[PDB]
Amino acid sequence: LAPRQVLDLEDLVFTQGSHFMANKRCQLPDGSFRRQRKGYEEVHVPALKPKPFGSEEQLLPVEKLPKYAQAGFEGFKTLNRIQSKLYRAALETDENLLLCAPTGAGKTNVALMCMLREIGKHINMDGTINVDDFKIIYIAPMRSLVQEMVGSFGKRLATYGITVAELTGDHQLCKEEISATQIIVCTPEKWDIITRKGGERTYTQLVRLIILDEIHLLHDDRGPVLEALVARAIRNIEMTQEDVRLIGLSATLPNYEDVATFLRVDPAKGLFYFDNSFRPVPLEQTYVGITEKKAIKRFQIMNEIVYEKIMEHAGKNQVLVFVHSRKETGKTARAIRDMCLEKDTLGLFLREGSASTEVLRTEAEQCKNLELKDLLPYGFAIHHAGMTRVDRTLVEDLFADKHIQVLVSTATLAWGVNLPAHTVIIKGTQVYSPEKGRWTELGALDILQMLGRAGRPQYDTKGEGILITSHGELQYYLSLLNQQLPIESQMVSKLPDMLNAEIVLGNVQNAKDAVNWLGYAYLYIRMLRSPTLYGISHDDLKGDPLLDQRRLDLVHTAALMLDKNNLVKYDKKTGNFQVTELGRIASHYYITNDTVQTYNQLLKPTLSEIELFRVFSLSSEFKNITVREEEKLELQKLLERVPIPVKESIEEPSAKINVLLQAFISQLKLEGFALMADMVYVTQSAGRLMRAIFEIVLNRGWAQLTDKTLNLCKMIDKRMWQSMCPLRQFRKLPEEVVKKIEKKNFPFERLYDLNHNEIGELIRMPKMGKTIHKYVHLFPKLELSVHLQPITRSTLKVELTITPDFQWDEKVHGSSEAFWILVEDVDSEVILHHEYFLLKAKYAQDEHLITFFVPVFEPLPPQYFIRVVSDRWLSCETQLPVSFRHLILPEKYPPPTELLDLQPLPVSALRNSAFESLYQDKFPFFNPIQTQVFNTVYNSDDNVFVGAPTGSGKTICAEFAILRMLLQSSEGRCVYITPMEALAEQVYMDWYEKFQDRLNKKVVLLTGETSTDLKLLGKGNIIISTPEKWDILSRRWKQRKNVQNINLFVVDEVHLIGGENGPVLEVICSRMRYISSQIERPIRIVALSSSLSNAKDVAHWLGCSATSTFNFHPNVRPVPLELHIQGFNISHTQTRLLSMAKPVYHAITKHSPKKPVIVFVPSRKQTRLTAIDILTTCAADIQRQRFLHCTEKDLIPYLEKLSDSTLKETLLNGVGYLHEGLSPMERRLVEQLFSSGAIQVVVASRSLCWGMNVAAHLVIIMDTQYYNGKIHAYVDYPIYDVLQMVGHANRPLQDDEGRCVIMCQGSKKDFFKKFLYEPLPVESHLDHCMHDHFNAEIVTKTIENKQDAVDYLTWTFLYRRMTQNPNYYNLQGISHRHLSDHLSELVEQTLSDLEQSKCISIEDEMDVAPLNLGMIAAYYYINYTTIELFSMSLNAKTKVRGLIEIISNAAEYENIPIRHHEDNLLRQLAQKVPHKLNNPKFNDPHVKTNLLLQAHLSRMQLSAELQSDTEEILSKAIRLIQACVDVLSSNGWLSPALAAMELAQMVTQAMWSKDSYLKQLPHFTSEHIKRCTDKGVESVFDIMEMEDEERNALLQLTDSQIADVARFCNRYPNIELSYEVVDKDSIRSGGPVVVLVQLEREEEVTGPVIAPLFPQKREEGWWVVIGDAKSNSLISIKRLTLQQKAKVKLDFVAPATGAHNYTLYFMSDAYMGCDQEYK
Amino acid sequence: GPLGSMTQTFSSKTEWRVRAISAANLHLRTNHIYVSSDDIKETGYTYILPKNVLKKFICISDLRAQIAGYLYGVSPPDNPQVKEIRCIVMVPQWGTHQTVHLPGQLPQHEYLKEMEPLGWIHTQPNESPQLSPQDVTTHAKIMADNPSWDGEKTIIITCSFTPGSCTLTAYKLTPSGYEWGRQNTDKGNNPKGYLPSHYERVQMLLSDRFLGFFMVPAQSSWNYNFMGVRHDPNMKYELQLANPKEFYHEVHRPSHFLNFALL
Ligand SMILES: CONS(=O)(=O)c1ccccc1
Repeated sequence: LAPRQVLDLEDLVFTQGSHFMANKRCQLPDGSFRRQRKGYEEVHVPALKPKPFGSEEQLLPVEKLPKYAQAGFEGFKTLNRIQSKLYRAALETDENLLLCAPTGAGKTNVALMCMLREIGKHINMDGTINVDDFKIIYIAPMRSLVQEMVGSFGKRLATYGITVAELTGDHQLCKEEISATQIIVCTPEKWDIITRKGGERTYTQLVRLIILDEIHLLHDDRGPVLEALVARAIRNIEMTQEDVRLIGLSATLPNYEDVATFLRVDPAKGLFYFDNSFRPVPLEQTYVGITEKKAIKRFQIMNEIVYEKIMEHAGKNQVLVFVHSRKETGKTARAIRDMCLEKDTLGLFLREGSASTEVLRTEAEQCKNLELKDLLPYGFAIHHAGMTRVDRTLVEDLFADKHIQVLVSTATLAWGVNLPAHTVIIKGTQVYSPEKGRWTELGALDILQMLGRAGRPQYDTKGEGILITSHGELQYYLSLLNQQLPIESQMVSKLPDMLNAEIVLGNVQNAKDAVNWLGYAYLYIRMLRSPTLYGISHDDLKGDPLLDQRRLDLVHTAALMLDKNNLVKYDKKTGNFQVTELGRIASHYYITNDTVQTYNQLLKPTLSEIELFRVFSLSSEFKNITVREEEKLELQKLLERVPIPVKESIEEPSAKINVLLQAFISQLKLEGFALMADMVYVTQSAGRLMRAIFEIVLNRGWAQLTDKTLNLCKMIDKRMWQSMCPLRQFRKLPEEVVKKIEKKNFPFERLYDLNHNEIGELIRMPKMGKTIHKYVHLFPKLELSVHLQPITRSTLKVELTITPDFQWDEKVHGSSEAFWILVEDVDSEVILHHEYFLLKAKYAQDEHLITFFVPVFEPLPPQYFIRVVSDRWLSCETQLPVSFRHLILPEKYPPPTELLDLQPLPVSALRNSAFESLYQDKFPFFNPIQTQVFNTVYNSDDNVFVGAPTGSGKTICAEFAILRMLLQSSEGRCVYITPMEALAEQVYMDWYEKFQDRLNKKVVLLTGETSTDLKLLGKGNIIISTPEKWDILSRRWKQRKNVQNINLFVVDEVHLIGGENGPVLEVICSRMRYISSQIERPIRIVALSSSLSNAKDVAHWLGCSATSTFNFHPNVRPVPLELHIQGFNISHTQTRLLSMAKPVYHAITKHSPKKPVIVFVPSRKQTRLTAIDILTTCAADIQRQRFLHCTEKDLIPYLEKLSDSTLKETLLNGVGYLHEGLSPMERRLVEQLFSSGAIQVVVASRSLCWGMNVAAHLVIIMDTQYYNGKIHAYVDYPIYDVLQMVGHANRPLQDDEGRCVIMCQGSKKDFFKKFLYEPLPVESHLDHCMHDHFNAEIVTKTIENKQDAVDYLTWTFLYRRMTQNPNYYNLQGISHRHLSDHLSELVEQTLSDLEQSKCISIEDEMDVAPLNLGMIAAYYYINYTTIELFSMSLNAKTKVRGLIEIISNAAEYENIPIRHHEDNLLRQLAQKVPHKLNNPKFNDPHVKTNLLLQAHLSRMQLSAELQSDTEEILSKAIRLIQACVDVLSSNGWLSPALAAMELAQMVTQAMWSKDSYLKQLPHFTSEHIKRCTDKGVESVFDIMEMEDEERNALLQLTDSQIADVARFCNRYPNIELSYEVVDKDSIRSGGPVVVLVQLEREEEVTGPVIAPLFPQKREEGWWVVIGDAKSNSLISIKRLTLQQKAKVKLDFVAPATGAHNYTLYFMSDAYMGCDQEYK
Repeated sequence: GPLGSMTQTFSSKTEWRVRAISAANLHLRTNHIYVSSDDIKETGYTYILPKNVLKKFICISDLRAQIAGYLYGVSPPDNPQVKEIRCIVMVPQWGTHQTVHLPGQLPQHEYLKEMEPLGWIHTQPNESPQLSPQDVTTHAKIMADNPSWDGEKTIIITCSFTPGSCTLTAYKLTPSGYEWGRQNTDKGNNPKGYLPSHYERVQMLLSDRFLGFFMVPAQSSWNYNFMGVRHDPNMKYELQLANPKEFYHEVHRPSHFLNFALL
């Protein structure tokens, strides 16, 4: 709304805070009266009578509670009054509640009931609590209250197994305390700062219940924190439509009905108000208001008043006296007792002869404290926060035992200990407020609590509370304590800061969001009901009835303030708010907005300590601090001595603040009372203010100031300067020895090279030489070393190895130690790279490898530095100079192949009508790259390399070579490899069409199953495979003729040799080269690639001559690419994504307003959030549905097919999204809508970037990192993924260009410019992945000695690159002897590992041979470490379920980065499965399948994306099982092998051994099983032997469903068996036992296995196993594939003459129930 | 005459605080570095000082107490008459406004073994038309004790604090200057025998086209001006490859941080 006004917020503030009194009059209970005395007035208010148990409100017995909740009232008989009235609302409903009652009336027990209701929601059927399904937040105003609540709640709920805890001020390591806690107890501010920070799968989604205790803090200057929490919670709730219950606990004060509106309490269901007659003990009140103004006379008046009241209670009642300074406790108790002595009244307290005297006298002798000494024997005591714990417990136990007579204390007692007293006196209501910089009145919460301690719940018949204050405050305290001080909103002051926090979170993105947010504030409710109180005329209100305009004005004002201070960029015309990094820091560090403006203005890279202290001292948190005349001499004394000079005078506050901080760090004692409290305030703030400064200068890269400010953070925390002995940080080390060490100036570092003796001698104290030596080596210390790996001449990869070099001890290191790794330039001025490093206790002895990139230039600079500095320990750092004097840089890369300007090639150039029919409907001409390479591809047999950007049509280039192959050889075999299975599937579709359909050849896609893949290879002309599927096949090329007789080998996306799965691709390409050299009929190779800077090395490795090497660079893409890389300078991920949301929309409207757009986002969740946010933005553009290009009615039939409603809404507005969690049908529907132009925008998760069948005009890549849950860290997108994403901006048949915007963190921008605008350098990583391949080559006898292994390596890409970029591979030169030494070293390492693993043997240290274990690993394509683990764990009596556990723990299984919240679901799966599993550990990627296998097996559940997960796991399971079989079979054991075979069956059919076979049949269930048991049939054959009518009747099934049953029954194995023992008589002891077994199928079936729950299509496998179960002995075994009839031999030795009866087993790997036994 | 009417109390206002405040502003001068070119004829060697280490040298210095670094370098591959200064070495030292006190031991480190010593650089508070007699004496005594310091190749660069700037000037000794300086025992400002012909100006250029580096002591820092008692002409030291701390850094004045701790 247009005519906004700018308001003065300061003129709307209630300056008195909680002392503001909105009521004009105070009415007093009947029988009150006012007495006059010299210089003061007394007001007396009598005790109230309890309401006399009207309404027959009986006390509810714990019996009639719900049984789950009775345990929470163990040891109670009934409820008390208030809980009985609150029971139904609290325990039997989820209504939000507000309870008003006098403090001490029971409100906390009602909160207990709400907690019990919540806990009840999470009962298992075993009675336990799923403690991981929920969090409860209990917000309490005071820290001492937090602690007491953690204790009492924890004891009440321990029977439930529930953990209650508080949160530490340290959260960057201790956020596991949130994960461990079900009931979090904290202050408003703590929960505010925690929820201000938006993270990744944080636990705020578990919050179901929030209790706001003492919610009348709303009236305090702290109250706005509660408003922020409630507005944030309610808006989050509506955002996510998950309910969260809110409970408010309040004193009884006016406006409670407005508090209930604020909490969304229904006044008829959840509002309960109990007046002060419900106090547990009636209260006679005395108020004493002094009229004297002269301080001197006023203080003695007060002391005479307290003495007279004391005297009224001496010897009849204990008195608790509350004062407001720890020192005042002693001074006041002393004034009173001195007056008693001088007046001779001390005998009234301490009677002579009474037993209480006798009890006191003991510690009246002992006396631990000094003031306690002077006062304890007289009957007086003090209590406060400078005293010990056991002194305080002394005071508490003594007072509670009715021994102390006069206890002087402070508010902390009132909040933190449950110690009441008959008489309470509040001695003055003035308290010194450092933050206000002056004396003010005590807060109301404090007053209420202290007077709530008057009267003890069972001893006293009444309490007597006496409040002494100044006369002008009488009406305030009278109002507060008699239900009449109204609760108001203090929010107007804090509005800019609160608004920024919501902008930073993304909850408020424009002024209308902000008006909506303000509508949930307590302020808004109060503005509506009392407008004039808040600066609004009654006629202003009538002209603006929902205060829309006034809220707009307040929001506008605050936003302008935030914009002036650079926290926010505020667009006045649109109302939009743009987050900034400085705004984020202000919110996340809880800093006021003026302060971060000061910091932004004054922080410079050149600042020294002097100016850094000055900057801190100008923070606005300190703006009320003044320099008082009386403080000026002492301050001057400190100034002239401070170690950091102060430039300004002691007239200015900032100099006092500076000096106070420095005095704190030096641990100086000050004398002035004001100076000490001011120091406390300043230094309590300093930690988080200085960490904010640290984060600012670190992220700007300011090396020296980053160092100075991290040091200052640590000096504030440790309370010492750098110069002090770092050993002071071990609190246990006695100060004297440390001072002795310091006196000697020698370096602490010297201590490392000494021992017990020399250490004792150097400081000349031998008695300590040992423990010093201990502490020296507990001091955190890290050794560093680097491997420099040049990428180009201007980019260097660094692998940093961190080695811990100290002894860990949980007593000083906790469970982790954090460090900053800072990579700094030549001058130590710029931080080129940095990152956080966490050393966990469990890895404390392990080396850690970190890898990062830095820029370099020529001429090379002298050196960089790597500093690793502790985040917490002072003088704990290691710096490694990284010299470049010996860095070997790779050769500058060559120019690209020139793109010749040729006549576009018509399709007719194929000179073949059948061939031409594949393209002539698609286009008339081939593109420039196809035209350039065509002659070489199509008219020569030369090996070809084509390097070009994704989207350049390289696939057609390979088709040219295939068509040449088809003209040379009628049964030519082309094998085609691509690295990604999704690509393989797409190529399969397209080429099945081109070459099978219109050309009548055979196209096949390898599946991964050996024998069927061999059949595909034999009959296919085009064979499509991913790399591992061709690796396992081509390993056996010496015995597979179809592998050698390959005409054409095409490898696509060959630049991925440099990425994560590159080694296997390198290996198979190298093998194809080696074969082609061994068979003298060369295999033509064609390699396709993204543009490569070192293309010539790939070409040369693959045998491509330089005229056949086409090495094009990115600017040749046939559809020109307009690439824009846009940097975002925000280091926190969720906030950075927020800052990207609007630019996404603006990029669409600028670069592609009408043409299709793909937005890639980092996560599944973000796809939906960004689709919604785009829609929101185009609605606020008054351009809703601009992305919808078909009509809604044409879209509805589509929309019905989906299960996601949100997806339906967004799709209705022209925006789709794609993420892993969508059913394949849904994904296809969205892709169809996108490609048919019906919807214009699709948002896709990054993980789909390889398997999308859509393309766009514009691709937006929104951020370039994703969260890895395995390692709990953000990972950069591989450059390969980014190139593949950019490639989707390519529509040759439709666009004149493609456009792409990459939005990335600013510190990534340079990297992308280097590796997207230029061709890509790739390296090998085969040297990190050698063992399985060496092992395979030893099995097939390609490697028979160490020389063979070196020769083998010479065929690799690794070998070529070693001469081109030696330092990358850790060579230090390229000489042939360097090469030979390096290769020999690598060979010796690999073969030694394989030998230790028992995969191979090594004889005469030269010759290698395969061991049967190596042969198994190679045959089944299993990692050698996996098979070693198998060889270990397996034995002759491992249980089946143990097998499941073994197999789950195998290198093969590392696939889960999503779910930790299903760890509890698996915990309960452990009970559902009969697996008596051992070691109930949890949460591993391998520990999923430990029982997620069984989740598949029982058919237990189909669930979520885990479905996809299961499909990969099952993929590897059979092989792993078969390996175990093989292991057992070789050992000689008969039983566990058969167990493994039946487990193969189990996995295939998804059943178990004890379960019923009938579970195999389609459309079956348990009821059918018990019916077939009732008839007496238990076999598949049984079902086959039935009459068709009776068959159809027994099953109660549909016709088509029994047709499914019939197809299964007609492929079920029914094999006739026969055996013959060759020469059964003529069998001599020692000779051969040739047993023969002939098997004949009954109908030679030709389908694969019927196994719907198993993913891959399987062929049927069999084992003919002759053994004797007499002793777990297997004697002969053969695997077989049976087609129709098979004849199988088995050989065996006959040791000695004797009993000769053997058992022949026929075991399937696929079906359960066909396992035979003959003799 | 007021014994009692007017009493006043002295309050320490110590010297080094003001100088620390001043030293914090030194970075401003690194934008205004001038080299005097009043020499002529271009005959001797030409010295090229990389700006990065010179700026750092200025930033770690003091307005009133001189500091010194040792110069190490080489000639470009094909110009033997050009000396490129590649490294400055900071060693334990203290200074006055008129001279610096260095150990007798020269830098020894393997990492320097491929360079030649080129002399030394020092700051001084004010420009001067002449090379001071203290500099001549210091250079001549170094050469007398270290034959690796060639009189035709080792220079003194002076870094003078001019208005808002620094002015650099480079000199070398002559034979007669060596002979007078090596026997000169008069540390004052006007010792007998001192002559303008005991030195001559040499050509120096600043460069941004390469970068120098620093070496500093391995276990101490270089600045002993706050603990001269711990400094000794005969002290020995090893070196490390790292950048020097500024003059008033806490590690240079630890007694200020332990003594304040006594109130
Ligand atoms: C303060 O808001 N943050 S929260 O308490 O964790 C919350 C999460 C979800 C719904 C409601 C509240």
